[PDB]
Amino acid sequence: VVDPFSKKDWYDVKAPAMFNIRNIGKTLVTRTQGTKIASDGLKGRVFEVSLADLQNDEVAFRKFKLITEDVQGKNCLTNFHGMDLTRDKMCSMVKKWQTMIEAHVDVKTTDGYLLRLFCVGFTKKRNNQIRKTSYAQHQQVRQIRKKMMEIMTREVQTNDLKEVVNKLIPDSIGKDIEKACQSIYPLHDVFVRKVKMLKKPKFELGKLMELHG
Amino acid sequence: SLGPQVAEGENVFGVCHIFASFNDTFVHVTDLSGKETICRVTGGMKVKADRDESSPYAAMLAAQDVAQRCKELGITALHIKLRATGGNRTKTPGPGAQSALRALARSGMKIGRIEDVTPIPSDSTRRKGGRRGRRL
Amino acid sequence: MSSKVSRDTLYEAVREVLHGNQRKRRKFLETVELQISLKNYDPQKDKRFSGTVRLKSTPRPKFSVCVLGDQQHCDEAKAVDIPHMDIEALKKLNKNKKLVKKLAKKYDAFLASESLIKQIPRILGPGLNKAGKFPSLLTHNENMVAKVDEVKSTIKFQMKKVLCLAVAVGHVKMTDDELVYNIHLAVNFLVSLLKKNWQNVRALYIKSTMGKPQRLY
RNA sequence: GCCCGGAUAGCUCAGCGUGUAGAGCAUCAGACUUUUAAUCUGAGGGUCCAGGGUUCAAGUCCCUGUUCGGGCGCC
RNA sequence: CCCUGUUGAGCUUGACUCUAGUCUGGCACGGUGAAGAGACAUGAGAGGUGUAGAAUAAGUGGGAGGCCCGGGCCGCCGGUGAAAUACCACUACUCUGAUCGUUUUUUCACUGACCCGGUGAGGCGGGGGGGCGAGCCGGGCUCUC
RNA sequence: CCGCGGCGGGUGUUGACGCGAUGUGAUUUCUGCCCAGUGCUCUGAAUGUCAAAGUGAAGAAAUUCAAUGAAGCGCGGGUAA
Ligand SMILES: [Mg+2]
Ligand SMILES: [Mg+2]
Ligand SMILES: [Mg+2]
Ligand SMILES: [Mg+2]
Ligand SMILES: [Mg+2]
Ligand SMILES: [Mg+2]
Repeated sequence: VVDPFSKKDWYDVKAPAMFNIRNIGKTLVTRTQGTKIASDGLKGRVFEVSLADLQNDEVAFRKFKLITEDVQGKNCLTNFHGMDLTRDKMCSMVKKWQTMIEAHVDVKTTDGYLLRLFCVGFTKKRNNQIRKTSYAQHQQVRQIRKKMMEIMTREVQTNDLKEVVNKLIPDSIGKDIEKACQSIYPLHDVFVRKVKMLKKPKFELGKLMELHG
Repeated sequence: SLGPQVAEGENVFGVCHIFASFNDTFVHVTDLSGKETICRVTGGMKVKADRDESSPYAAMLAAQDVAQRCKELGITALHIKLRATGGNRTKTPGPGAQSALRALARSGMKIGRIEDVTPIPSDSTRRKGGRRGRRL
Repeated sequence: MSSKVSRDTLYEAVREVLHGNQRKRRKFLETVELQISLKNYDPQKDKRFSGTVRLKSTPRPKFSVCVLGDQQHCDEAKAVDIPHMDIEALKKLNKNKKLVKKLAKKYDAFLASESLIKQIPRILGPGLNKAGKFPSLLTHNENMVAKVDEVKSTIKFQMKKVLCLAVAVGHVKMTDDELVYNIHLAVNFLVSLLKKNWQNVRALYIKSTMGKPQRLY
């Protein structure tokens, strides 16, 4: 017989400080009424935020995910949790009469998160090509996923979590594999399709705050 | 029912979930987490005939009520997650979609981003039905 | 539902509740009535409550009587201001006229003598047993001595199925010294016409036209 | 002995104090080029028995004629 | 063997009258703290359809003109029904809620009675020093350690 | 499961591949239909009947009358190696 929506407070959620826009939106929590804590039932919340509403002029077919970790009061602070690829894009990129290449590898950064990274690469039809197939071999595939496993670890073993984001806001890896695999067989549609965090470290409090200035 | 914002400065976002079967149609408006909900109404609550649980007019009679229950609480913009039945079963969203989206966009909201969240399996199990299949 | 000068729950003495001239919310004459609530007296039972009490103070209603009779009461009361009439007034008042501007009606008190008992319950029975003008043995109809009383301030009262009694007692136009001889005979005979049970007098009102009650003791 | 519910057309059977419903049998027709199956009207009703009070009773109360639950027991 | 006796034993169950055990209620030993579910009492607001009829006249007992401003809207007689609606109420029914009492209330809570397990009754809780190491704006030490 | 009894005792120095209570009788082969009855069990305020106690009223009181009313039988589902 009572409306329970006046028993709530709206909070805000922020981003780390290598992006542009800080605000994401508002998320209501119950008051701390007796035992249950409004910081507690809000802290474990995940925000699916597309990158073109986090930047000014970048692509829109990439998404990030941001959990919450700490309560400041009308302020949640967020950390990187993973990256997704839109079903618009991936299904608008897989088409017949071309060859699909996938890969996946695990890596631990210098402070430790156990990132799992996936990838994909499609072969490109040439300019004057009249042969319809444009298939690859199998030894040229295995000599391609050897390079993608060499590169994701090589770009990741020697830095922290703050700088691989700056190596994922552009397409700097897909550019690199496209130009270090153009020698064997010319591929055009290269992405890292999912980055997943496995095992987060100890909750040190102000490495985040360093990520908020 | 409270609001801390200013109108034209920003748009307060929520998010909906447009479930669309061949016999029933959900609309479930939640928040950015999805964990916290706002309102939920089905097609089946409004029409007293189970052979048109999912008529397109039965989504309009509930979508107008959702945007009517939400304007008292202060939401201007919505994201959309569209969703079929999914799985090993069919994957075509039924007819209760394209007249319920227009039905609330016409009813005065600010439509944001549009995507698909239909649960496509990588490798299905066996669908219910024989090798000769449901024949009739 | 209200009356601004007198409160209903205060119990004024038998002369202090004659403060009723302050009830004048209406120009005309109020029908001062009574709504008493009998308690522990079931109207379902064989225990009857239908009788007469002659008051004094001529409460000024208008009275129209159709006495019916075939006796020596034709040569006993035909000078005493009543339209007494023979069986031609039964052929007349039989409800053949349910029609325009005239009815076999418009008489506040009928009569059944012992010679016309197999007529007025026969001829005018379903037409007079429901408006109340049906004569009987607890409605006190011999009307050789009591018909002048049915002219006077005599009144009749009977039981009701929702556990009450309604009867007219006065009119708020008269003086207080006549309303005290309406209060004495009003509170006197309900105990004797009420039989031995849970307490008798519970909810006594004074009523009017657009009015509210006021309780006494 | 205490309390309790039950009886309506030829079988099962509806009834919302202001009117006797229904399904299945028996007839006569219609639909089909002709049989089957389905379609519709019609015939049958004393609302288990007497009273009540009510404007109005199948309907609430009352008892008697018929079936049944249950707890009880000093001639 | 068969019968009789007002003679008995062993067994069985729907024989008659009783019993250990077990199921359920009540009173006690038996305390300390908050929330919630009622039994209504005083007393508040809402509604009613065979039509007839100024409506949906649920039933009151009358009243024969007020009401509201000498003026205007309505009769009780009509208009028409089983009772008539101008004229105020009381009395029912159920719905809803405040109310104080009423009261029978159920889950969460503490530890001290009581009960259980373990040990040769062997390192408990706070607070310190020492450590991974830190909001590092080093420091008061922070969840584990 | 024992026992007149208690913080009593066996199964038990045991723990579901284990204790305890039953009907059939090797293997091969098959094991049919019936849940109305007598049993058994489950949903029970979905309620007709249902003590003591604690409650209300009338009485000078002993008393008398009312509300409420646990299990189980009743009513409703499941079960034939
Ligand atoms: Mg024929
Ligand atoms: Mg003998
Ligand atoms: Mg013997
Ligand atoms: Mg026996
Ligand atoms: Mg066996
Ligand atoms: Mg059986």
